[PDB]
Amino acid sequence: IQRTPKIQVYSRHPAENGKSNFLNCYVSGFHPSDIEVDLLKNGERIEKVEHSDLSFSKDWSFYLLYYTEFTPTEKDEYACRVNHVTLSQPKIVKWDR
Amino acid sequence: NQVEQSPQSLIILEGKNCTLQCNYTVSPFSNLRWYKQDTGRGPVSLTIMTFSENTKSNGRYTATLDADTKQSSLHITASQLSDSASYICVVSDRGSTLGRLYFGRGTQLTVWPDIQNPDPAVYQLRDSSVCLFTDFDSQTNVSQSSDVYITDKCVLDMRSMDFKSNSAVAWSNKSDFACANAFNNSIIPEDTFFPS
Amino acid sequence: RLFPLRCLQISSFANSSWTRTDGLAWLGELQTHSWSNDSDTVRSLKPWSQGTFSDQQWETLQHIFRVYRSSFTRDVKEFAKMLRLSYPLELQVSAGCEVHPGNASNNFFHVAFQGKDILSFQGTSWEPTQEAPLWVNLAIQVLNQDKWTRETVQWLLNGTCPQFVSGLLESGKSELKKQVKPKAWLSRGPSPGPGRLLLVCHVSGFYPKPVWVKWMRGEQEQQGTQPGDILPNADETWYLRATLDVVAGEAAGLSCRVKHSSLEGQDIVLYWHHH
Amino acid sequence: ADIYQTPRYLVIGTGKKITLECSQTMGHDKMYWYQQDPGMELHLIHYSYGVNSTEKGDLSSESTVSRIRTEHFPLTLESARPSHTSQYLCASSEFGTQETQYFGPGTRLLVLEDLKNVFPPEVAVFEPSEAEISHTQKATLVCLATGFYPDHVELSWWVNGKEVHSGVCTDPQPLKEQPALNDSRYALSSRLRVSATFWQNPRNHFRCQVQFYGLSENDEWTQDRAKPVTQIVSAEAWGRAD
Repeated sequence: IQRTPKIQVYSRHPAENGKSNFLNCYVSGFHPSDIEVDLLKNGERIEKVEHSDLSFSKDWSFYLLYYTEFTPTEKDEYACRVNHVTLSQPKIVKWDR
Repeated sequence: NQVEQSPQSLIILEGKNCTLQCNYTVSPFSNLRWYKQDTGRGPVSLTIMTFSENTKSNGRYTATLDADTKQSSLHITASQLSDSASYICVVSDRGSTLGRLYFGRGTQLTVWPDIQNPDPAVYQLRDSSVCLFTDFDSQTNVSQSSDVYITDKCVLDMRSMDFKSNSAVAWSNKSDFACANAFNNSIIPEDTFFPS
Repeated sequence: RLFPLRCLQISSFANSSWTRTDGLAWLGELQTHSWSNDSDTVRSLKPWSQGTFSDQQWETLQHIFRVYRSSFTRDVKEFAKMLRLSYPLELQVSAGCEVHPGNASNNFFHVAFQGKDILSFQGTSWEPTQEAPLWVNLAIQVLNQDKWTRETVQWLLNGTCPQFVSGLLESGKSELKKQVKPKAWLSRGPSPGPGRLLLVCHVSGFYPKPVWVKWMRGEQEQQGTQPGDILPNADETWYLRATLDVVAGEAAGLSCRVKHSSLEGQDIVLYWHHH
Repeated sequence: ADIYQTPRYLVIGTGKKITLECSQTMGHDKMYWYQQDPGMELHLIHYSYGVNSTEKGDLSSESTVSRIRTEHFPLTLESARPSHTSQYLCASSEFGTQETQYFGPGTRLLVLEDLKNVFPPEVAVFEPSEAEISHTQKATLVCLATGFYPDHVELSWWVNGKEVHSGVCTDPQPLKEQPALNDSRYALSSRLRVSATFWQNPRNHFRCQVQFYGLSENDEWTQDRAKPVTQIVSAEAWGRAD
């Protein structure tokens, strides 16, 4: 428990309601390597999330990218929930369009 | 056991050469060594070698490693009675103290004397009841017996006159036990001296 | 342009029974290999990842790695006993080289314990980090006993790495030069006032990584530009986000100058507002 | 500067407490404890990297070690057992281009149900045969330890106050006086061979000495015969003119 994860949510293309897009959640600058990361449709966990390989930066801290393919509506709220030994309650960041 | 040795045991005459064998499956292999363990004592390291070696020497002892086939061998030259011992082959799996060592079961070597002037005889000794068989080449073998006790043969070295001899002892609590009859259960040379 | 090979290792021991070692390699910004705990071979990630090496050369190499991973693991568990360290442990290595024009090259091999530097390879030997703990000096002593490992690490860095990175450069030639144009647009975020506005200039989908974005008043560089982190896309392009805290409306009207490499000069400049 | 173990041999009752001492006056950091059942390879029971590190090899032994000074690494059995009977070997190692291992003289441990039948030796010396003196011009002397248990003994010859090695033979192993019995007694023989002169000259003194490893002042001896304790039993003879 040395460094606390920095979470940022974004998307590949300028979102236009009802078009096929990619949702990107990027977790960086954390330590140790044990981490657990979820992408949320409304409040429930998305099941077809795939991630990149765990890597680290020059200062020795870790970072990975989680992403899933989706289609936005005005209806839905989208989020990224991250769990780590440096925070006592899971942090949830909202997707701001 | 990932370390195997051969032969199990062997017997040589003094002044002769001999060769012993060690085979291993250890991986990673880093280094291998030969240990001489005299009877009742502690092992004494003779040679240690790596693949960066192919050959080592330490007096009359020379070891040679073949890392490809996973085999070492130990050559003793112009053997001596003091060579009789158990030789143990040990292999290490790291080139630091951070590694396991694997121990072979060891080969038993027995070196007998080259008696050139045999003079076989069985004498009686007194205390205030003991028979002594002595001076016989290593072709002879002494064997046990019920209320008579007979000891194995044993080499003796008078270092001053460069003279070596073999000897066995028999004694008995019994009444009529006599030297002419003592060593009858052993195959003694048919020219032995039975005095009085 | 310069393309260092970087081989990363991530080793994690929770107790003395549960442990994993995962690796990966980057040529420049592109990731070219990966190697997880459960697989006993090294996964290639580009058709040209084997560089110029033969299929038998590439094999004796994978073999060296295979023997290292397993041996590294036992040795750590065993240092733990000798140095009196308590689990969990976290070790990272970062080793590689960088081939320079006119046949030369430099290289490196640094390791880190619980996220701080502890040692590295220099010339012929292991060396401690400036300010590493006391115990580190014992580890170094024990590591330097192993003459064969030292010469292997040396052969690999001074000799094998440079030869491999040379091949990769002419075999992954056309991918290392590929250029991808970005698409940009402007929007308005949450208020930092009242009564002031937040200006956001998105720039998505460019490649390679090196880029340049600022907020402009014509030819005048309006510092107070807050450029975000250059973020990754799954398709190996990048995404930037440059902000400006401003009083409405001074501007409107303002500009965002995007200076990427393709765009061979005719870059994109956008004006407030068009959304 | 060497490496040492005490005691050479040890006989002890079951259930009691054994401590094998090992000592090292070289500089070495690493040490090991081996256990060598007869005819078998050296098995590793404990090792230590240095002061305060004490690890085990193998998942079995009930022995414990401690390392608080570099020079001492003593082995301990909390309650003895027949199963503990073995030879125990202690060793260290160094670097300054390859590792090298140095072994100690070891300890012979025998554990019994009760040492009610431990017995010291009875030594006798036997005088050279006349026929032997005339026929060969040499003279053989026979020493004879008999009736002792266990087979934990060291024999030696002393000529005119001083210990000798040349011309000596001793049984490598002692022979069972009543074989096919578990609690049987032992015997042991030794020779000494000298010149025709050396024996006949009557100012020459020949002494045979046997070191027995028996009981300590802490084992509870209750019996009409004398406590069978560690000791030296000896017998001697004088040069004989005619």
